[PDB]
Amino acid sequence: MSLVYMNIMMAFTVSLTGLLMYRSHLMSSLLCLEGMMLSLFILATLMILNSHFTLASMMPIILLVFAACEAALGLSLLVMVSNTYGTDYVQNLNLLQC
Amino acid sequence: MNPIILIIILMTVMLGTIIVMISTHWLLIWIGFEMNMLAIIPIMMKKHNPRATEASTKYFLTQSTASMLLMMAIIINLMFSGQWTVMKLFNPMASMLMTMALAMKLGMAPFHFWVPEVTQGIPLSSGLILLTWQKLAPMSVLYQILPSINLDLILTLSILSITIGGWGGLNQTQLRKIMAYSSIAHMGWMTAVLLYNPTMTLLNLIIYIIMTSTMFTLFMANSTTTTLSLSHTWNKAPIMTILVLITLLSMGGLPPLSGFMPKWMIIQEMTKNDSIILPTLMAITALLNLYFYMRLTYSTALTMFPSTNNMKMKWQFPTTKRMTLLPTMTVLSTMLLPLTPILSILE
Amino acid sequence: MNLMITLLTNFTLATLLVTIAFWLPQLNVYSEKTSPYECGFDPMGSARLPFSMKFFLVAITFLLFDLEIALLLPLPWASQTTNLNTMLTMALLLIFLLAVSLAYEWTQKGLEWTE
Amino acid sequence: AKTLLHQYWDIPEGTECHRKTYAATSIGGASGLVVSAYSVALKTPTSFLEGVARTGRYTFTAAAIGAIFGLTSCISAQVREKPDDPLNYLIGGCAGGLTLGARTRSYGIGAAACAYMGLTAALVKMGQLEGWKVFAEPKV
Amino acid sequence: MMTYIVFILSIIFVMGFVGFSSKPSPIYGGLGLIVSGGVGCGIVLNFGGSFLGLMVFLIYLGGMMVVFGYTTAMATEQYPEVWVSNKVVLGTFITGLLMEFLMVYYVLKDKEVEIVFKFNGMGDWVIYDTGDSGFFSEEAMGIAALYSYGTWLVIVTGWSLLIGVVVIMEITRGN
Amino acid sequence: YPTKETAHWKPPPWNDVDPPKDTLVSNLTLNFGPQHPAAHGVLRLVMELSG
Amino acid sequence: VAAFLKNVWAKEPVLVASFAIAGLAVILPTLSPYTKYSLMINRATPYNYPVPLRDDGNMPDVPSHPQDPQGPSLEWLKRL
Amino acid sequence: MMTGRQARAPLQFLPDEARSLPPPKLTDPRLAYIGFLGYCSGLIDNAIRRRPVLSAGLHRQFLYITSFVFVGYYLLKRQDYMYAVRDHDMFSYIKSHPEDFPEKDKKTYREVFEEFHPVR
Amino acid sequence: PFFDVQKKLGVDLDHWMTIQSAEQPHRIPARCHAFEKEWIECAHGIGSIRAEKECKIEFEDFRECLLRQKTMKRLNAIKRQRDKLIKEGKYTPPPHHSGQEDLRP
Amino acid sequence: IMKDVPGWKVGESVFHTTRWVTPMMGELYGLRTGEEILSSTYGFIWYT
Amino acid sequence: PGIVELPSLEDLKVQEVKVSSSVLKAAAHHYGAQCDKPNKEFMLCRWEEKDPRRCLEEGKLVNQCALEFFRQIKRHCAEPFTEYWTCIDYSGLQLFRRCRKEQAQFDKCVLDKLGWVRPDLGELSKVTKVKTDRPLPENPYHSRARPEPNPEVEGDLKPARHGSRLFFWTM
Ligand SMILES: CCCCCCCCCCCCCCCCCC(=O)OC[C@H](COP(=O)(O)OCCN)OC(=O)CCCCCCCCCCCCCCCCC
Repeated sequence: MSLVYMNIMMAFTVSLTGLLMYRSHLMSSLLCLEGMMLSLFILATLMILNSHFTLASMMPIILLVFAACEAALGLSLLVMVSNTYGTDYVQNLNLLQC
Repeated sequence: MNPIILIIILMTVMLGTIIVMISTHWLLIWIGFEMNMLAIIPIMMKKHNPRATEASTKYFLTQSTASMLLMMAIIINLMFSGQWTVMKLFNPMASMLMTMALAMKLGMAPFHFWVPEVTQGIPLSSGLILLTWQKLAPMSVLYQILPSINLDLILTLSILSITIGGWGGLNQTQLRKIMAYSSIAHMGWMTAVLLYNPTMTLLNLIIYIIMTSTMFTLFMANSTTTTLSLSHTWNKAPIMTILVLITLLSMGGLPPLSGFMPKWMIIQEMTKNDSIILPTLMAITALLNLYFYMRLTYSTALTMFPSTNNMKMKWQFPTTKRMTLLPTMTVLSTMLLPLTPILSILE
Repeated sequence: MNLMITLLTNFTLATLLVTIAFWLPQLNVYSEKTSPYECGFDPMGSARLPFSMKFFLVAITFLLFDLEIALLLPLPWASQTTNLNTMLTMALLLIFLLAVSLAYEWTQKGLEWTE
Repeated sequence: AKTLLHQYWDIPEGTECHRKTYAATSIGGASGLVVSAYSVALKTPTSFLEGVARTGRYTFTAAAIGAIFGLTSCISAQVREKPDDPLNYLIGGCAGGLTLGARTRSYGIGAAACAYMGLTAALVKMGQLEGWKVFAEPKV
Repeated sequence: MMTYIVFILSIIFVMGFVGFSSKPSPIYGGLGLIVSGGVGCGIVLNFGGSFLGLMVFLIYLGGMMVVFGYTTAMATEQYPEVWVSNKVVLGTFITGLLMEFLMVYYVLKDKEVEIVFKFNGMGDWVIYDTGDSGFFSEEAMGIAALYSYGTWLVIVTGWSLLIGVVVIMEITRGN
Repeated sequence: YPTKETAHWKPPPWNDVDPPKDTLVSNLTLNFGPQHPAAHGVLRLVMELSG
Repeated sequence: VAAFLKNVWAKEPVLVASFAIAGLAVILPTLSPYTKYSLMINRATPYNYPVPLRDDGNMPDVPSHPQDPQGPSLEWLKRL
Repeated sequence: MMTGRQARAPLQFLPDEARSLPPPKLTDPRLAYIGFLGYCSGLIDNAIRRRPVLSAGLHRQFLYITSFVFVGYYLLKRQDYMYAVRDHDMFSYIKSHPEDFPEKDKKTYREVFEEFHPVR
Repeated sequence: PFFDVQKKLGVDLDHWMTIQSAEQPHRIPARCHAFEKEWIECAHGIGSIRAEKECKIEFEDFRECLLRQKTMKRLNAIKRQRDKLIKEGKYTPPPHHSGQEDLRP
Repeated sequence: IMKDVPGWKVGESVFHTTRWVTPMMGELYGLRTGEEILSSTYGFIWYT
Repeated sequence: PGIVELPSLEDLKVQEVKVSSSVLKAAAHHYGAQCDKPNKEFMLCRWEEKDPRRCLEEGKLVNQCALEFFRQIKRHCAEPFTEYWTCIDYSGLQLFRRCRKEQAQFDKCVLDKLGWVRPDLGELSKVTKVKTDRPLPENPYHSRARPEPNPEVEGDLKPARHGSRLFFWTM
């Protein structure tokens, strides 16, 4: 295939390794999640526009809609976490270890 | 919680599950997964304690990452196929990513870490809804794509989750963590047979759902969440101790009880294809599961642990709980073995 | 091609004025000129402290309503269809669902600020 | 991890001890790397040096297990002149278990590992002889 | 060189992705994702879908500004590691940039690379089409047909968004 | 089975509700000082705000 | 219900105006007869190419020339 | 297995062809066993609510038995239909493919040879 | 549990989107509509096993229409050989590939 | 160009059919200069 | 696979209608009304056999017909047509509605000189029928032979032989 596909999936893999290795900040992992959804959007619309699948042009709008819905859910859960503890550090979520 | 809002949220969860179950499109499958997850998040936050926030955050992160892998597999299949139909995948990379996404959604080892913590941090009813309802859409999608799953990957996941769940169930004194590790072992049991005969997987799904629903309803009715709290039931209602005794005996695959029927048919199906070492290993780890079930039933039924003084005050009041379908579900979870050829209706 | 030429022309017009605003005049820089300005007195703590926000719910629903209006923008092209009744019904139903969400937030005191 | 097993199994047994020793040491090294990586991921070491020391200790232990297992099995099949026999692999498994006991510095772990790894190595030779399938492809 | 315009835009795309996937600070992560969204809009605009690029740019800019407000409220500290202030962040940023430039040099020399798929060396102008689209734009007409064909999609999306508002309002309740 | 790692692991509470562990909320302390058009010439309002 | 309408117009007239406008927009395409003309105008817009059919012999309805009498004409679009 | 069989005719609990089969008797041992399961469930429903087990709520136990018998009757009809369609498909495939299923000619015991292993 | 409700009820919810050769707004054809039509009609009602055995030619040709691996492979071969010939000095490009030839229409 | 390369056949179609296919963008302007490349491929999108 | 086929450059040579797009747009309706038969024959064949290598002589014929129509236009009303296409060509979007006076002048001159009536609204979008002599292509898609379908299940449903036949269950 084309090398633009190489760079798009390579960006997806970068943001996947970013999400799966935490840096003691939940919001940065949320940003990595939005980066992964952006990469999925770009890849999908690239192939859809190249292969002239015209009816599938409505799809990435729906995908980005659900991306933002789950982002809003993540932000609300982060408000609850930051209202319990002092900060948003991911090491404070260790009560369920005993 | 407003009961109208709770009813709306529960119907939306069910709607997401059937949207996954009835659609012929990968994007609609993904939409159903997203709406199910985002509608079951607030059920786990019903009591508003920090443990519910921890459980909801960990569950949200795991299901989000699994959904991303699901979408990547879908997009790669679109690339190499040019279509969207829910059938086998036309790429091994997409098949492997879809299998790991559905394993992360099912809580299969080595993606099993979130399940005991999420199960512990949420109330008993939300845990029941999780462990029964949420474990149908990934099983349905796995039923759809069985021509394309790599046998080595799915068998590795199945035996790994069986061994890890059976080993981890030996070190728990809370009931919800015990139930989560038992759930991990049972998903290993079902998916070890999926590539051979998926009707066996459907039968195992139904029996496991019935059995764990009966046990969760028993724990809700007695209002016990730890084993030392479960040990007071002989001073409260001995019939409930008899019920938990027979259901724990059935849950270990002990004949002539109905819980032995799934494992028996799994061993029957997997030896038609000359695989003998694997069902023996699964049988021995099922013995480990039966061990921690035996420990629980020694705690609650076959001995009389010391009770307290206020148990008299609890004697004076009869229960008014809404034990919905408990006797029917107990009977189905215990004595369904002479009706074994009923399984052909799932063909 | 012309758009990148225009953007580059605007950018090197903007960065030319800043670069001649940093090297031209005479500088007298001390360890009092660049202190933070707190109306004449020394600040009591850092400026990187958590500045708590009361309108979090309105921001989350701003995300959701921004996506609702993102779904709504194909309407001038969608009015050029043949299945006009179904398009009209789905447009009306989407806008009605937006209004239902807004009204449910209004009746539940979600738009009111905390504290 | 598939081509390493195929690199080990294609040599006839009891023929060249050095190539079989190298192949089995490669299997042991791969096992040690994956075990050590899971260990440092799931259990955080105290510092960098402790992590690399633990990783190196694990892979050296498993590499020793593989090396002396392959050497012992090939030497036994060479001396006995009976290559397609699980007895050679039984002695190889017990020698590996003794090596694990020496690495852990305990005799009980050594004896238990001798017994169990000898049984598993003999069973592996039996499965290679009779074509037993663990991940058997579907037939019916 | 100008034939490789989408290649240069995708290299800026990956540069922003590895800039913000190092997780230095969510302000600078926001800047990096803004850069990535803008250049992704550029990429999909040379592929023809200007509407989709404008929507993804607008949506991500709104989301990034709201989350900037959030980290100025919630995710902030005394001395934010903006960049170069931490060892692991600078190390992983340099590692990602070096890996990306390494594979760009590799694909601009052999004109073919094999990472798990197989990627070609030329620009992506070759995979275009030589025909005309007439008097309409394909992407605009597809998202217009969302209303006349996708009634089920509209129903499930609107219901999911309404219950999403309900979900986020009954999450941040406190009791 | 208690071990060295499982030594500080307390059981969860009976109601599964923890005490709120109220850390200091760190109200921002602004200085509406004299060099301000709002303050009538000279007025040093030390002002503790929650945002 | 008249007292409630008077109260809500006295308190928040913007919501009353919005509800009236939305109700008007909902109920007017049901009762109006000009919508079919819009449907036919949208149908009669030639985006594609009108490819011709092979004359087997039994098709007297389809014309042979653009100026033939038979076929769908657009006189109503001129008059309206 | 039979997914492609129930692929062109979906979501039918019991097709038209199921009526060609004999229905189960009302004195089926399986149906009587399902009714007995319903009776046990009625006893447990009485027992867990601290009611007298054999006397309280006879209408409830009757409804339990009746509902169990009804649902079990339909489930048994489906099970018998599925076994019938399995056998019909198997025999049609055996008839259609005479090459892959040869007719084995059995030999009497005067022609065969079996090794004798003495016990002593 | 693929509880197919759409064929039982007679409604369609996502059937119009699932393939590239379905009905499009004013009949806009895709790039590989014909290849998808050929592969779909080759492998209808024969099952997946017979689909991958008896329609391999049609499916691989359709897949080459989709991603175009071999087309750019041949173009890469031609481009590389032309560059090596230009650098070595055994080839000169024709005038109609240089920038002007009084183009056809 | 292809005279020295062994195993080469000119005019080879990479598809298994004899059906006429739409000419790819690189199959038409593959040998022409970059001005025509920018004018044909990105020409309409870049045009003002 | 197969070596792709392509006609020689002598088969593609033709005299070209060398005019700007404003000349085509100005006289579009007269060209559509007068030259409908070779244009529609070419369109029918081009849509039918889906091949430009087999649709070359009809393109040649349509070029000759368009050139003949323009050569007829040049003989009689060259100056009103020149003014009309100039007034069309000044506009940026080539609007029809900015040159109704030249429309009337060109229409009157053409109608009085040759007798050509412009099509009405909605007439050039009509779908017509074309009578031609080419055979219908039996296989335009070059489809191979379709695979044999699976045999259909037939016969009455007998009861199951000896019941379930599952382990020890007699029914
Ligand atoms: C069917 C028509 C189409 C319907 C769908 C499309 C709707 C488009 C408009 C969307 C409006 C979204 C927001 C609605 C919020 C309603 C609830 C609310 O907030 O009411 C508050 C208001 C009284 O104000 P207060 O209590 O002070 O509010 C707190 C601070 N302002 O309470 C009020 O003022 C009373 C609100 C309820 C009564 C409104 C009556 C309007 C009647 C108009 C004439 C009849 C129109 C025909 C349809 C029947 C409508 C009921």
